[PDB]
Amino acid sequence: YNLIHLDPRTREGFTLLHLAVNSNTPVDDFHTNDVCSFPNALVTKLLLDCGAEVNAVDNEGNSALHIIVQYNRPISDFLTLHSIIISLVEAGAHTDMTNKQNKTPLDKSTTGVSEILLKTQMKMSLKCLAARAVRANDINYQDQIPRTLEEFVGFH
Amino acid sequence: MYVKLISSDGHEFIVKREHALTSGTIKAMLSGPGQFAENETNEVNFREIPSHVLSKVCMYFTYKVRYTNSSTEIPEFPIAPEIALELLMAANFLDC
Amino acid sequence: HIHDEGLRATSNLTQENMPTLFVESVLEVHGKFVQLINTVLNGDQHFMSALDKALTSVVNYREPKSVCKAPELLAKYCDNLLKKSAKGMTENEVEDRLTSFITVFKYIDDKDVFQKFYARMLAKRLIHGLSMSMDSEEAMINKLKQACGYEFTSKLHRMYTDMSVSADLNNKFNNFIKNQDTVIDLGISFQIYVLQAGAWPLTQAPSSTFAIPQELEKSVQMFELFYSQHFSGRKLTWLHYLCTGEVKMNYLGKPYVAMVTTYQMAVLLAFNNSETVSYKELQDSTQMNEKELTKTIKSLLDVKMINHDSEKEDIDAESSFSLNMNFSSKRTKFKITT
Amino acid sequence: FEVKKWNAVALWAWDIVVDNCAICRNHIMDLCIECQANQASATSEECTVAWGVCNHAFHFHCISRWLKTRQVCPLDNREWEFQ
Amino acid sequence: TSLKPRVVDFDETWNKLLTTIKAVVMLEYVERATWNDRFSDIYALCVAYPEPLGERLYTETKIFLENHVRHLHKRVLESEEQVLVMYH
Ligand SMILES: [Zn+2]
Ligand SMILES: [Zn+2]
Ligand SMILES: [Zn+2]
Repeated sequence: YNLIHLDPRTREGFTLLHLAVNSNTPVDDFHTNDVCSFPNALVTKLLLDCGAEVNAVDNEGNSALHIIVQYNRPISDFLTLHSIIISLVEAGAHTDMTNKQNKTPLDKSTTGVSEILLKTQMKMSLKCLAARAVRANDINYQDQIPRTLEEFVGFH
Repeated sequence: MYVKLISSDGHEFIVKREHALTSGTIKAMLSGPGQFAENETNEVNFREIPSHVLSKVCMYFTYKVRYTNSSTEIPEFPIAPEIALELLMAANFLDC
Repeated sequence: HIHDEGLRATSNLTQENMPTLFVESVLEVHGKFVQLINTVLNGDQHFMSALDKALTSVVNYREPKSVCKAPELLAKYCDNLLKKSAKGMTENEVEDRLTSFITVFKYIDDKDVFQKFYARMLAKRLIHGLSMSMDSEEAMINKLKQACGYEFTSKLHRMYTDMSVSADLNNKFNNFIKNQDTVIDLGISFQIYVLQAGAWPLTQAPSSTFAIPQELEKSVQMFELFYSQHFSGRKLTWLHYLCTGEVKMNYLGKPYVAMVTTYQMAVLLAFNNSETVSYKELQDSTQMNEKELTKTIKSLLDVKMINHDSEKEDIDAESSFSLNMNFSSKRTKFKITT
Repeated sequence: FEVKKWNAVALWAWDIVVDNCAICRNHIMDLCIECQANQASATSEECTVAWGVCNHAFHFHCISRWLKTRQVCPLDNREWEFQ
Repeated sequence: TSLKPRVVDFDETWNKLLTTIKAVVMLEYVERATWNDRFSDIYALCVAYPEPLGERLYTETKIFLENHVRHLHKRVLESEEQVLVMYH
């Protein structure tokens, strides 16, 4: 919890949660490959229990949910994909969060398993549909909505 | 089983009660000293939501109840450009 | 224990420099017991809350059938730190001794009384020039804003802002005097400390009533025109008793200057036309109440610039005085304090 | 024995009892909240007082920022026009 | 009136809100119109212009709670042998 509140940031903007769910996080050639294999369900769950910023955004734009859904092994270790997906979603994750390239996590999936597994967790909301409609047609929302909605519109 | 959502203009949008409780505040507005367990009116007075956007909220309620578990290429919700940014804060107030 | 420790550290003080002793004693107790809690009791939250509660019961320790001395003592401690004096402290020293002071201040639990007392002392230190550093006043005002809410230091910060923006007002007034139709004669050097009513604790209460002297009515008129043209919709009421002016006594030897209040200044006007002036002969021009006139006359008789022609030195209906031509002062800058 | 230097002190009120920028909830004669921050860049004079026809007082920055989207006076919901 | 951020005076809305939250924590009777009108007051405070008063609303509610349960604690402790039925 102390380290999470320190809020570390890798040169690519990867927070502590982004690395725990990314399969691109390197593990050194020693015996750590036998145990410390990423993404890990237990590591992500422990980070979320310690108040990790689930909606943290790197400089690329990907949230903690865009990074996982690009996982290239969705079947052999489907347990540690499903566990991280549900752990993210039930804590604070915004399933419809739009990165800097206008990509929904469903768009940046490249996998049917992750796409439909996330769709099973996507609680549709009128707030998200209205945010998408506001962003798509570029309505000037400055100071005409609550401030928390302004960053919410920025999310979509 | 029919909650009556009044609007800022008096447009009483009577909707199915199970449909309306998909929103948090309408679930909360009927919870507590607003229950009125007599199935007579069960009315809700939105003194800050215009009728034209409360109607879209009610269409959203019906749309969500219908297409919750389907996910079989659900049709896109028609939000007019002018009524957005009113629907946005309406759904902020009436959460989901 | 901490409670009793406070009663063995702050209740034993006997007058003297109590403002610098009460706060220092409470700070010493706090520093001893927060060091002990942090290094022995692991800095536990419950024990820190116990420390804060005990010191809350210690700082504003109310003697039965009496008001707590904590707010006035803390206000006087801040006054003594901020007021310029020969104590030799520097800006760093008074900045440190006020940052540590806030630890005592948070336990007052009677913040309104401290606000009233601090406003009363800040008014004096800003009007009479007793402030050591204006930046120090700003720092102390800002520290109380960080301790408790802005509504606490609303009037205080407004008083500080009023006293800060006075040179600019005087410069604008001089510019208006220069660029106002003909060259208005500046027979006086008129610097004004304009203040916001409601902010400052000063109350005019003009039941005493006063009449401005003739040589000052022109300045009143030109400043009224300046403050009605440059600024709009502002009732400028005149706070007479705090106005002071200097006079050099060229009537006798020209030895010194005689800085004196306006109420006592209006005494000298009638004495300027004729040396012998009676009580009502003085009063017809000032047109003030009997109490303030008697007080000013008594203060001037202590100054003894005017000598009582009547043998009865006590103030009565006649009460005719004159200029004491034999009176002289040791210094060349004979300021009359109140 | 004549007056040559004078110090004078005079109070002043606003001729209308107003005691807070209702937008900012700090006093109008104080700096606005927007100018409360970046006080080094602010000159402490730009925080002028703006008066409407409704005899309500706010800082110029505050009522200007409020007027960029809402054309109505913040306190009483009627149209706003400067003095 | 709409749902846009508007200028809200906390010291008056809270007083209009305290009379409801004080009567809903004691299970007194508050009319349905007032209860439905309060949901706008928390909303108005939480999106107030130009600084949301969610911190002020939460702090004042916490202060009221600690000044209400402590009032209940004195009453329960006031009764000597009935502290169980006064607690319940
Ligand atoms: Zn303002
Ligand atoms: Zn400003
Ligand atoms: Zn107005």
